[PDB]
Amino acid sequence: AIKHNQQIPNNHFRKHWQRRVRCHFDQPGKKVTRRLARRAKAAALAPRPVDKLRPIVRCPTVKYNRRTRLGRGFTLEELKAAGIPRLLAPTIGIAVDHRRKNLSEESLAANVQRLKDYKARLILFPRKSNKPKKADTPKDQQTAETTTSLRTSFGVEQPLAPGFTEISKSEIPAGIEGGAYRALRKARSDARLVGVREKRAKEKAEAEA
Amino acid sequence: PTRFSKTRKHRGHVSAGKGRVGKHRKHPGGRGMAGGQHHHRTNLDKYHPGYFGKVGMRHFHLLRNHYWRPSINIDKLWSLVPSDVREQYLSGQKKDTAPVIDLLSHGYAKLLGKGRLPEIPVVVRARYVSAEAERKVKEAGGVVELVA
RNA sequence: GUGUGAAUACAAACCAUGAAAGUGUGGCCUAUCGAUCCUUUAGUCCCUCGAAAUUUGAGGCUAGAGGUGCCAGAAAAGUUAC
RNA sequence: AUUAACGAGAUUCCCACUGUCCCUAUCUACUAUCUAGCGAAACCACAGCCAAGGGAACGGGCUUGGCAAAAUCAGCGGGGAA
RNA sequence: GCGAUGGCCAGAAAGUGGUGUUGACGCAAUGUGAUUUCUGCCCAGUGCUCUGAAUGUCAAAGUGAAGAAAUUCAACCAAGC
RNA sequence: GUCCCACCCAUACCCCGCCCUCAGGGUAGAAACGAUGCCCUGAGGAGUAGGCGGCCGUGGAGGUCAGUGACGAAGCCUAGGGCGUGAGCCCGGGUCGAACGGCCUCUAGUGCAGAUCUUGGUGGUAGUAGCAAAUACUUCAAUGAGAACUUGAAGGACCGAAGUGGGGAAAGGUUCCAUGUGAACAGCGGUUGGACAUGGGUUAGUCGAUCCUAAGCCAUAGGGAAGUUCCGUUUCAAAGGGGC
RNA sequence: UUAACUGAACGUGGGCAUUCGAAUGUAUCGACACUAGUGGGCCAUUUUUGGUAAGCAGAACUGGCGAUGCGGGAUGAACCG
RNA sequence: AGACUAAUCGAACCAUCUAGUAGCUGGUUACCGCCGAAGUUUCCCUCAGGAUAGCAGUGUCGACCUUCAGUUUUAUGAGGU
RNA sequence: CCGGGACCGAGGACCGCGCUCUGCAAGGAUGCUGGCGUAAUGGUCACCAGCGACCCGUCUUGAAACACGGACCAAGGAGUCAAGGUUUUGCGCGAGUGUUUGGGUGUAAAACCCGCACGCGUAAUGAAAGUGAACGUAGGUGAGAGCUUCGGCGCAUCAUCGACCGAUCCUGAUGUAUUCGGAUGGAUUUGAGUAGGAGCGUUAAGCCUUGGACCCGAAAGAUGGUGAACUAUGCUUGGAUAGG
RNA sequence: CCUAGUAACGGCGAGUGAAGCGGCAACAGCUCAAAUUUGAAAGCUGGCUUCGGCCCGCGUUGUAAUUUGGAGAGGAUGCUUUGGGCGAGGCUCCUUCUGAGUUCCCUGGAACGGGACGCCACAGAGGGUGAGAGCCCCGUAUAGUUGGAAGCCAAGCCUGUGUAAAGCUCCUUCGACGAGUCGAGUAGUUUGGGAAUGCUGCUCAAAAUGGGAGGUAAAUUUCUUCUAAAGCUAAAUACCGGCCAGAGACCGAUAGCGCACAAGUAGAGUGAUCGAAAGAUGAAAAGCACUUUGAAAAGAGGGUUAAAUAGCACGUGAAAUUGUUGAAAGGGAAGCGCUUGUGACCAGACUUGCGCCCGGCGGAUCAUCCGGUGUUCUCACCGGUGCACUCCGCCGGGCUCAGGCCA
Repeated sequence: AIKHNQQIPNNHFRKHWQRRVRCHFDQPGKKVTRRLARRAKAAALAPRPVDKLRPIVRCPTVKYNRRTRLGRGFTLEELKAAGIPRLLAPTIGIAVDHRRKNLSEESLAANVQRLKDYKARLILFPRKSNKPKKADTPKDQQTAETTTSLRTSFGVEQPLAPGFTEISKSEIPAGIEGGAYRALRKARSDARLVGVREKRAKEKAEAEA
Repeated sequence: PTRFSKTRKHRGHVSAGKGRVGKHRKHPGGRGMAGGQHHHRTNLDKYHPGYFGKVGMRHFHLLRNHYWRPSINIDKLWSLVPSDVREQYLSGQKKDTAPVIDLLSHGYAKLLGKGRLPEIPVVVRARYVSAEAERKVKEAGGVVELVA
């Protein structure tokens, strides 16, 4: 029953909503539990970091197309290029993505650089102390300052390419021959008429011959 | 705070300010938007003209990402370069360099043109551009490219 | 000072009549009629079917018709002396 | 449509009989009545004398008059629109 | 009304039941109300019942034609009316 | 019926005092002021439904009075006082026994005469209605504080064998017996009781149950149903019992 | 628009106040925002419709009761002050 | 006989949905101060009810703009009681 | 110009207007005297006396009503909370604003710090493909507080004529994938637009909607269970009823 | 969390209403069918055994190894990798132990109250003891300390070792991949899903670069992305039903759960079921000895206690309602408003203050100067001198002014 000028109401309170009301009165309490779990996890993994290396990835829509972010795992082709055994990779903390594939060559190049400088920064204790092997650490460059986050030490350096640059005058290029607004209009109309134009051309050639 | 509210000033007066003849019953008139076309038509026609009826075509499974292209005028274009570098250009001490502004990074897609512009050559990199915007940025001494 | 019915004075076109000035936007004036949704016809040669094309089909924009007489417009037979 | 027998079925008349009546009178038992013992309920704005007037057009209360003397027992069915 | 491969009736269904340890002098469904004397005319209306020569109407499936297809158009057509 | 003198009183008119509301002014080289204060001037005041402003009380929270109190806190009684127009606040006298207030902010399950309101308690009516079916009681003695309704003896009566007699099935569950007894119950009384307190009492080869089937109920073989479960009782089952 | 600088609207510049061109009042000027109650009315002088008439039914301008006490009509919501 | 089915029958009793809906009756708690109404227009299966306009309160803003007026005078129009 | 009587005495140094001018009846009362210094004046309560005074709450045009509820007392007792809107008041920042989904840390449900994204706002209009806001010192005219060198400049806002962007109807240049593109100029059309930004978060009040929704109130409807100890009908097994 | 009250559904009415992308919490990958070990069923339940094995049975209509699309099989080529046993030390659980006044005076039945003097504190949270106790008692704070059991994590050491098994780089060529299923028609239900999003019943019923999906029905020609009809697996998430623990601007005996108590008890119904009322003596029972009246219940004296104005009907004990005593009124109601009168009862105020003159008493000390300190820098304080017609306090007499009520 409207009485004055108001906005037409629509409040979806017509079922028995009172039977399903969730209140978050334990927001601080949960936080404490999560922190206790992290410390326990950190103590179990004594000298290793907590997280696992992720690759660099570009967002998948036309919007958000500009930014980059972390992925889920490295593709099988990326691992082979860096020279890493397929099965040893998960053990030493590098992840693996069963179902991603590389179409271009910049993401491929970016990720192999990531692996290469990681392997240079990786220590590797032997499986038994009394018998070291050839691929282990020689026990003398084995004491150094370590990291544990591996998200801050290996996060995206810059998601968005630098906003602006500077160039000397008389080096600025020239636009498209006729304008840059006529270029868009022409490129649009061409795709609108692709079907009709090709059909008309084809009929004339066959009919004449 | 309930200690100062008009219900505390009604104590002692029978009917609590709701009237003796019309007694504030439960739901006289119907619940919600009932009677829109029958007894509430006067309200729905003095206000909200356009409530009833159908218009336009429908569109199955709309994805809002296909239609993302925020705009920016041409008089706010100079506000995209930091303040210290900006004052050096407008004051006139460089004379030999031109800034290359990239709208896409700062979160814009189309460069409309509404205001004026100072006579300093720039270089704009946009996805879309308007006819009036192109003319003004060109007569200042610069050019606009298409980047996709 | 909402809608429907009806009416008045101009504007831009194309016409009728008269030698001409002029007159003519239905019946000399006061009554003779109809919303949303749906169906159907006329118009451009127009927009869309959202991976890309071509022809069928369907959906859109503007103007009429199918009707509500309880006529600002629900789809509707009785009895109770239990 | 008639119909013998049957009926705590409805209706009319006749003989015998009577307090149904003219027209009322008397007698007996058990209460009511008084005392010792026991001992409730319905109901209740405040309460409780009338006549006329006006008023929501039939007052216990208002206006104008009549009047008006403590505390109480057994009956009665006008009123308290009981 | 009914000769059991059946009539009347129960059940959500069933290798389920009642009439039925039954068979027309029987079972089931209705109306009038001892005996005596009788029980007239109306099949237009509403019902019930009977035979399919008649083609009038007519669903799904099936048949024929057009179209590149979705689809459209035609005959044929059981019971009931 | 007409005319003429004086006189009587409304919350109306005039003058004065006081309250509030509204409006207009003055007040810093500050010897100055809850400046939200003080001083000067003018007009006005009715009110249901309704709107707004200011103040007063209750239960809790933060701060502060270096607050009150077993030499008496809270509560309750009081034709004993003071303040405010008012909701209310403060004191005197009596009773009582362990906690409680003032000020500025925060907070709410925050103020009662009604709703044939809810729970609990108490009145008038009122020592009133009444304790009237089934024929009925009386004399002496004993116990006892106390006798119409306790016991003994003697009279007078009723039920009148389809009984107010003598025994049982269902149902009841210690009501049966003895000894003793304050209050409560026995719509009057009570030494009496089917009431109260303490103890005791029900013996089966022959009386019953246990055994057999009737109307009927339920397992098994099977088939339905999503399922709790419905049908099925000799049925489309390889179903037993006797001897040495 | 007219045969036409002939008109029509909007304008530049200048002139006319010595007295801004009837009375009275200005104890109340203009605009905006959000919202409560109400949407059964009744009475009276004058005008007046249906009805034999009514403490009947229905209208127009204004004034009252409802929402209001006080003095008078002995009493009485509407009458006089 | 609408009779009986545990003092209940023209559809038993018990718990839950369930605080079922009501344009309809009943109630709705301290004080003072200032302002102060309507029963009327249009629409609704509208007539015991709603929306809409009107009457009312509060908050302001623009000037103190000097404008206004339920009135009179003077000049000049319309009406069919 | 002379008498007679009644009610009142506000204010608190001078300042003023004046006159009959060693002073005054001129911007508000002083002087002399008597009795008593306590129940005397004054106050509270009970009663008699003169005048006045119908029972509260409610619906209603109209209530003291022969309209309804109310015997009495004590305690309980009714516009609340959440989400979403809107206008107004206070506050912070301001073309931006918003830490608390989360992380770091902690005297630990407190307090303090951190940033990528995201929401609202900064740009509209069409059904849509799409397009997308300056001729002028951001225009002209009439008013406008304020300022002013006195000539003038003129904020907010009101009225009016214009300019620009999107939609609709016409017009159709240079060009050319010869059928594509839509420049320029118009139109009693249309928009919740531009024309030197005003928003975001939070606090308090009024109002609106959905919710049990100010509190108490139906005759009905549905899901799942319990009853034939009364009564109805029937089956199995028993019993009972003078004398003429 | 945001997308989003959006696309969409809807007598297009009331109303209903998702998903992709983005930031964060938590992260973890894998096994079967389809192949001939065919130069050796290499596999497994049960029984007996001395621990080494044996026997029957299952099974060739297929039990182990090998392979699961990321691939893999088959070939070359050279490299690399793989077993056991100890184990300091650390982390969980229970249990031993922990600082300081009962000092002095007053009120009180009893100090835990008031006053004076002390002490501890990584401990001043809470409770008890005859009233508000840091130091009377239990506990409270911090890291060690007494003793014991079972597990985990783990620095680093001691030991074997091949043709058994595993990993990487290249390749001509091969490369098995789930059926009454997928799909279509039709019917019902449901969803925002619209010429039909999922599910189910009936009819028809496939293929090998095949098949599904690409949000508008159909034909023709391209493109993109995965590989169904077999299976397993922790963490971020829900919950106060079960066992325990810690807390609150919550309620305070008609409130808070129906139940603070012998409460799902007493009680009602044939039954399913319905379902209450009821907390507090005093610090300690010290719960009234004995005399006397009475048949007894009980009363009166006399006792305990700080109090019996706490006596098992017990803290405090209001109103409705009742009794006694005291005062007053009443000719068919009472109560109430304005104003006197009588009677009873009662709060205030006044009972002196200031000033001057004369006489007496007592005292240290008025003006002025010098030294020191502070401060608003010109106004004051302290120390000394100052010694009677100066100053101060009191008493006696006299005088002016003012001060209560009615006139």
